[PDB]
Amino acid sequence: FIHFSYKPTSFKTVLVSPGLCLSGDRGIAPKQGYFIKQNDSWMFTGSSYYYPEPISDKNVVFMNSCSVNFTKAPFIYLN
Amino acid sequence: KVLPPILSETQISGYTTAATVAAMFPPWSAAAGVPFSLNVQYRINGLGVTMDVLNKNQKLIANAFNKALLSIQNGFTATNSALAKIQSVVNANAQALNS
Amino acid sequence: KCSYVLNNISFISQPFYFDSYLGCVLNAVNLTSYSVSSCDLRMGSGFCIDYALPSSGSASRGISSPYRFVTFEPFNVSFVNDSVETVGGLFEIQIPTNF
Amino acid sequence: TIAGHEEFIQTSSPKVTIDCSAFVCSNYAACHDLLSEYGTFCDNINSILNEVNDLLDITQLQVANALMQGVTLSSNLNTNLHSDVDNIDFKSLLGCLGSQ
Amino acid sequence: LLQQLFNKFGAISSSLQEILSRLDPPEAQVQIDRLINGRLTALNAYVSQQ
Ligand SMILES: *[C@@H]1O[C@H](CO)[C@@H](O)[C@H](O)[C@H]1NC(C)=O
Ligand SMILES: *[C@@H]1O[C@H](CO)[C@@H](O)[C@H](O)[C@H]1NC(C)=O
Ligand SMILES: *[C@@H]1O[C@H](CO)[C@@H](O)[C@H](O)[C@H]1NC(C)=O
Ligand SMILES: *[C@@H]1O[C@H](CO)[C@@H](O)[C@H](O)[C@H]1NC(C)=O
Ligand SMILES: *[C@@H]1O[C@H](CO)[C@@H](O)[C@H](O)[C@H]1NC(C)=O
Repeated sequence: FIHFSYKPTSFKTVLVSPGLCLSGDRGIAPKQGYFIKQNDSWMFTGSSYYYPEPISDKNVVFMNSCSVNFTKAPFIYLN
Repeated sequence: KVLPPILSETQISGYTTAATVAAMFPPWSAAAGVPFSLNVQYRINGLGVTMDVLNKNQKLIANAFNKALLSIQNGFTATNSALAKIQSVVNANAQALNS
Repeated sequence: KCSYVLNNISFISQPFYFDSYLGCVLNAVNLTSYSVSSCDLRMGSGFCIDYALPSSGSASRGISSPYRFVTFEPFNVSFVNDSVETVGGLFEIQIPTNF
Repeated sequence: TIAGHEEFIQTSSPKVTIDCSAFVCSNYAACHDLLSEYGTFCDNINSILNEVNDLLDITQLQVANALMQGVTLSSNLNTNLHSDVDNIDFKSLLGCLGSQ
Repeated sequence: LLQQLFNKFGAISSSLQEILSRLDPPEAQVQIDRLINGRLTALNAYVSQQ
């Protein structure tokens, strides 16, 4: 059997958030990725490649509540 | 005679210590890249439990985890199944060597 | 013990001898601070025997043995120099930029 | 609530080695002479036992490889300081780890 | 397995040619029987290992 694998070669050190607390005390969590901060704006990136992209309903899972250590971000009512 | 294994027992204990500590701390290799309690939340939510109840009762979930670990630890007393399975291996080897 | 070996078993000349966890080793140097990830002569309980050929550049005027008694350690963990607590609410993690 | 229960799985056994000649003919030269005409029974016993022990060693290395495949740790980790995350205590499950 | 045809197993010789060309029919049976027993034991052990 010949197995092919994805191998990373270069790395970067990023500060990430595992969830966000929105207005109405709602929550979002990233769907196989992390929330990063670029130019004082929250953003999404995948976990196996560094590529910032806008937060939309494809990247997140919505929650009618918010966890006790999600990061408070009232600026976001984005796409 | 009985030969020693090629890896010692402190080595295997270090391997399981590494595998346990890889789920708690912030590379999170053995916990799908998310923190531990978030992994427990998503895993319970995949059974049909809503996110509101899990966001409310996080302290009770952590207390039940601590209680289950303590009940595991205080329970290796003479009627366990795992201790019987461990001692059957040693008894069988000693019986074969004496026979 | 090496006293039992050099007294009640052998009486022939042996310059290299030392006691170890596995027993008495002859014709080998004690080098258990050194580690080996792939060995061909595995002795048990985490140790191994390596073979070091003395070549032309390192002319051993004072003699040694070409056999070294080293530590067998076949598996490791990758390490990062990141932090284990939150740096102001966020976690410090390493993400690939090329593959 | 949350329930917990444990389970043992056996992955190894003791590694028995046998000196065939000392077992059969203890210290006597006439017995060793009579056993020398049986040829290759003792060598066959030793070779089968070496095969069994090699299988034991291979499975031990496979278990250890499964445990350690793909885990990346922090170099600043210390099980004296770090034994707790999110009010869950893991001190009874961690051994010693860290550079001290 | 082929090396078991050259053990004596307690007989005077491992070759049946050298037994049958040297002994009486009543005294060749005692020598042939030991070779038969040793070779059947070797075949039994081989079949168990397979
Ligand atoms: C062998 O070397 C180690 C360290 O290199 C040392 O701790 C140990 O005592 C030595 N053994 C003997 C018998 O001197
Ligand atoms: C860890 O083990 C691997 C096994 O191949 C080896 O290549 C590597 O050099 C080791 N690293 C350290 C720091 O011991
Ligand atoms: C790497 O770790 C050392 C201490 O172990 C620290 O002094 C140093 O600043 C770290 N380097 C980086 C780039 O974080
Ligand atoms: C990735 O690596 C390849 C070859 O190593 C290089 O040609 C390419 O420019 C790299 N890309 C980035 C984004 O670093
Ligand atoms: C939230 O963060 C605080 C800050 O250290 C910590 O003490 C607490 O255990 C965390 N709780 C959860 C549920 O993550």
